[PDB]
Amino acid sequence: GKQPIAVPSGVTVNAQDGVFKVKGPKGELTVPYNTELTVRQDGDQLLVERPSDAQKHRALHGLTRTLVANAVKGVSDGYTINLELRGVGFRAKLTGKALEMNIGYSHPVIIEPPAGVTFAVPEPTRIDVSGIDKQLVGQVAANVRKVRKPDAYHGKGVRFVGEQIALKAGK
Amino acid sequence: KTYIPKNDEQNWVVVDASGVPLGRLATLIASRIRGKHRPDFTPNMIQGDFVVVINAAQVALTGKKLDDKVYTRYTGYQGGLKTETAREALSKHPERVIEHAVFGMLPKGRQGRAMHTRLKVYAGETHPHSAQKPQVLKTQPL
Amino acid sequence: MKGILGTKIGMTQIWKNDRAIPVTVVLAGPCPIVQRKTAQTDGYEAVQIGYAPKAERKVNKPMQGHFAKAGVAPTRILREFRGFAPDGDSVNVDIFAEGEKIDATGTSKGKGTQGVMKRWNFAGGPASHGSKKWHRRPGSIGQRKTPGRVYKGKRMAGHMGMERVTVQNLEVVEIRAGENLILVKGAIPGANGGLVVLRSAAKAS
Amino acid sequence: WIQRINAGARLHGMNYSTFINGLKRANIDLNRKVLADIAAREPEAFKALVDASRNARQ
RNA sequence: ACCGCUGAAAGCAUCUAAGCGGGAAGCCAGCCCCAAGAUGAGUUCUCCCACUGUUUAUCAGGUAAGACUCCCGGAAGACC
RNA sequence: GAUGUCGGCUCGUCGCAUCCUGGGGCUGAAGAAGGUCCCAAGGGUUGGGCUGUUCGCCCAUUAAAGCGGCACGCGAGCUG
RNA sequence: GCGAGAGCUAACUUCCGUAGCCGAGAGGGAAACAACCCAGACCAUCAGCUAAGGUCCCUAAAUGAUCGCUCAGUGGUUAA
Ligand SMILES: [Mg+2]
Ligand SMILES: [Mg+2]
Ligand SMILES: [Mg+2]
Ligand SMILES: [Mg+2]
Ligand SMILES: [Mg+2]
Ligand SMILES: [Mg+2]
Ligand SMILES: [Mg+2]
Ligand SMILES: [Mg+2]
Ligand SMILES: [Mg+2]
Ligand SMILES: [Mg+2]
Ligand SMILES: [Mg+2]
Ligand SMILES: [Mg+2]
Ligand SMILES: [Mg+2]
Ligand SMILES: [Mg+2]
Ligand SMILES: [Mg+2]
Ligand SMILES: [Mg+2]
Ligand SMILES: [Mg+2]
Ligand SMILES: [Mg+2]
Ligand SMILES: [Mg+2]
Repeated sequence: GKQPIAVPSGVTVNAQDGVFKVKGPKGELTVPYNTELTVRQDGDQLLVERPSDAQKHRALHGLTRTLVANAVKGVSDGYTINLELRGVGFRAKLTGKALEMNIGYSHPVIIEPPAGVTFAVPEPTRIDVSGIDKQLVGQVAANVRKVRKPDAYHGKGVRFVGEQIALKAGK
Repeated sequence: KTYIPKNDEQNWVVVDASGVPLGRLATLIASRIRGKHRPDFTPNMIQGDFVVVINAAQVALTGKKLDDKVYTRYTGYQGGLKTETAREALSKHPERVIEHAVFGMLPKGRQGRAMHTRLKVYAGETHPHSAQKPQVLKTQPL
Repeated sequence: MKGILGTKIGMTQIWKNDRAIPVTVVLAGPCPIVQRKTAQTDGYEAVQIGYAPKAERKVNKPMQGHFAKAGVAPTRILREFRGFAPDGDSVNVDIFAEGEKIDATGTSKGKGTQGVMKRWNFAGGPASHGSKKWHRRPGSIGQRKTPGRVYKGKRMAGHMGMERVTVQNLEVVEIRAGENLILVKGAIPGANGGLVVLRSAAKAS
Repeated sequence: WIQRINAGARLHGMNYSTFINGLKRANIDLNRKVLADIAAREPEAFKALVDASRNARQ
């Protein structure tokens, strides 16, 4: 189970209604939150309690908390995912903002970053997906990776840096 | 002997269907239409009131129904029996859901058919019958 | 959008570069504006124009009033084209360039009440294998006690033709402009001295 | 007769069953044909019979 | 079908139990044709007008705009 | 005091326990080509030789040459 | 329906036994429905209470009251 909420000193999670909204320094947000359980600040910290305790109540508990959590750690720290391209010469860049994936496909695949998120390159065989949301960035890197899931033979594809991949091996 | 009346009046109302289960508003309106709330009630006369429904767009249907609720319109033609989700028909043409409901709840003979006409079906909060001065009916069980 | 009206004049053989293209000649003598319908006026987005001219005498009163509402002189024929606009009055120059694919609509040549063959391409019957009085007849209409009916729309003898037919992606070989003559690749349905409407293609490719 | 009475009752706040029951309770032994008649041709009378039935009910 | 994002119950893990993305020759829409007898009968432009007849005759008559009738024909069609 | 039967021919249209085509999981799946299972019924499913034959065997092709229901569909439709 | 036999603890199956029902039984109920649940129609009535069975609208009668369950449209057809 879970309760403790650690807010920094430049937050403002205006806990009105059920639409418990935030406006952190790393760009403000708007976050859709459960009404029938209620949550607010109690000084320097903050808390999300729950009414009844059958079982279905016990979900939107740890759910909603970890969600507002995601908001906090997002408007403060921000978010980021490291991606790497492995395989016979795979490469990506930047069309202003669009992701220039060149992944051993007869005709190139380029992607367009929705709002809130932004793209990033270091050495071209790596992509850094960063933005204010933590859902959305997940919901984007998901796609980028899903341009070519690392195959089960050489492990050639797109992956989360450290990520181990197991390798069947063939003939 | 018993008192057979004479159909003056022609009385009008506004059912706001915003946020009400279908079946319920369905019988409320079906009843106001049939006439049954008229103590001078009469079975071969269509005494009933005129019903103006607003916001048939914003009716309440209890989940998951609008992703389960089929509507089957057979066409004479093989491969006719076409379908439609409740949300489909709702975004398409919502007054044809409300119409469809109220119409199962009214007699299927010469009368009932004719009664259908006493239904005026809309969406949002707008009707062109401001000339008929409809009395804003409510939502209760009385 | 793109559209105009004219007559089916004839099928003929002509050459571009080296090949026998077969071309049907349409005419699209100037069409005049007559009615310009917009949403706030008539709900939907269109324009009514007109083809073959007509002398004031053989003309109705109402139709006269109409044609006079925008000083036009009567056309024996009216028609609408959805989502147009122009400015002035409407010929084929400014409307087609040579080579542009186009959708050409006419009425067919109709054939009267027609056989199961001619109409719908039925099989037939063994013209000599004992086959009493069954040479041209479509055989069976159904099954049996189930369903016990005959299907809706079951093809069978019927008036064939005089349908409204559209043929798709046709190519403007040639524009004899200001002779309002149009050359078009291939077929176009419905008889010579025909009434046809050349509209832009429906599609893209 | 029945549906007309049901109507009547409901026209104020009563059920048919409750009206008719409080009109069994105060022993007001009226035929229901008559009750229809009262109900649809005679307003304030139906009113009173109502107030009665309800009184005797509680 | 399936693939995933955020993610609690079950401090971990989880595509799911709240929500969200992707996903077929299939469904709906898009394409061609019919279509207001859609009796819920729609919309638009234009035209003729406000005629006459003791209701001893509370509805007819003569007409306008327009149309048929009839002749002559047709790449329309058995007749229509 | 009559519900005419096999097979062909004509005509069709439904079921999905899917032959092809489309999508996916597994693979003893390197690739190519496959096995097998989940979703999927829009369209498609060749021409002959022998036999009344359905069926089945063979010729030659094919993306495929699917299985069944419609009184073992269909004689006031023909064969016979 | 309960008893057993032949059957395959198949049949709107058949051959006994046993109760009721239809046959020779209308009336209400079970949507519809000889057999089932209520019930045995001497005529008349624009009169009242009940049975089985019901009481959101079609369709008479509580969208009743309080303690609960299931969220699967289960209800509204089966099993290891
Ligand atoms: Mg002809
Ligand atoms: Mg032949
Ligand atoms: Mg039938
Ligand atoms: Mg999509
Ligand atoms: Mg016979
Ligand atoms: Mg299947
Ligand atoms: Mg098929
Ligand atoms: Mg058989
Ligand atoms: Mg047969
Ligand atoms: Mg027969
Ligand atoms: Mg023989
Ligand atoms: Mg026997
Ligand atoms: Mg006997
Ligand atoms: Mg009986
Ligand atoms: Mg009975
Ligand atoms: Mg009955
Ligand atoms: Mg029986
Ligand atoms: Mg009882
Ligand atoms: Mg009732």
